[PDB]
Amino acid sequence: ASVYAWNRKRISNCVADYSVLYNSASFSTFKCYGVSPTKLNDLCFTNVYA
Amino acid sequence: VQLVQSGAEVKKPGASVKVSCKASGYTFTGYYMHWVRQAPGQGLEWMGWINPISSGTSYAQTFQGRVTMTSDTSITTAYMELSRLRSDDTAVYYCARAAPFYDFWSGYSYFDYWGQGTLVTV
Amino acid sequence: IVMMQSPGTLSLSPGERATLSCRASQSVSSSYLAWYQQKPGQAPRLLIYGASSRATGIPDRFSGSGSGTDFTLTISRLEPEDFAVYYCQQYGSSAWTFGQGTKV
Amino acid sequence: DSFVIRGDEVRQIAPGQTGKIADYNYKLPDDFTGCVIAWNSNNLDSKVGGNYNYLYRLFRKSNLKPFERDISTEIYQAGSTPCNGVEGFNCYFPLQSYG
Repeated sequence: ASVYAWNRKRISNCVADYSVLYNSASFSTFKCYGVSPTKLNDLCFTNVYA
Repeated sequence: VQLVQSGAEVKKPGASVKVSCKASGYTFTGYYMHWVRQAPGQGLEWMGWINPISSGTSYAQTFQGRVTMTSDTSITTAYMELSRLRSDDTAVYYCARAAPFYDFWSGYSYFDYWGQGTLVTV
Repeated sequence: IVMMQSPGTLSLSPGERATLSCRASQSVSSSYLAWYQQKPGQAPRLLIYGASSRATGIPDRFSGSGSGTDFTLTISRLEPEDFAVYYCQQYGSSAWTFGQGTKV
Repeated sequence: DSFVIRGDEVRQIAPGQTGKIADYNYKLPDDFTGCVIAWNSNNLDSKVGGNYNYLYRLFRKSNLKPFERDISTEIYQAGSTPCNGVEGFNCYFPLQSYG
């Protein structure tokens, strides 16, 4: 999507493996706020929005 | 991105051939170098690959034990040496570029750049 | 795996549309299916990867689609330069497999 | 401590940073006391065709401790299947060149 009309994907009822994304060599930026990028797989959320 | 291979070769059965491929226009060690064979009147056959950063290789069971792949990053050149050549190894040999297995968007599943085919006659 | 293309030979006029099919003996991830074009005397070049994505430098006259065991390549309008051999390619089991190819 | 990195990564050589260099190559402590000095060396460390003598760690099981120096070349397991020293699908060579 264009940034003025960004696309929101709602994610729920699933297993979220964030190490696949974090340990990827294909991303130039991966900045986490309010949470450690290496503790994500130990956490549970009520929803994730992408 | 350019891939430039050596010229055509003529070998007798039992001989070995080494086909080179000089790469440019990209980070040499950032990609796998694959070799693909095409016998006259036939389709494309994957032989194997080398990963220049470590010179790790993998070969198709068809060529495994006969083909050795090497590389030299200082001249960004890959090599494929096929030993114990048989008459049915007459083919055009291509070098081709593909992403490494760690590519998120599966750029390793296909070959995006190809060099000019090098004919080897046996 | 076996990748089987059809028809072996495709014949139609320039300016018309052509459809090329590739069938797999087993399901293939769309992300692992690619199409290549080989002109006589030339090395193969990538046209489509990931079943449907065009490679850089490829005209929008080329498109791909499909899933599972049935994939196609479509040329909306054929130009003189499109009358070449096309291949489908699959990745899996740490190996790369090509179809037999079809001639347009 | 002397080393070569690419321009964009210079920002990672600091306290409280993350990234491939900060996490897998050269880590500075949050209470670091010292000075980080860098300069462009394009006229020394670059060559035509690419200089592949400068490597960095791209994959690691975990982040480095401050001033930890990991120089192993063991194959990185990205998946759930043991690599047994052989790179391939979900088995990566941990280093990469800047070129």
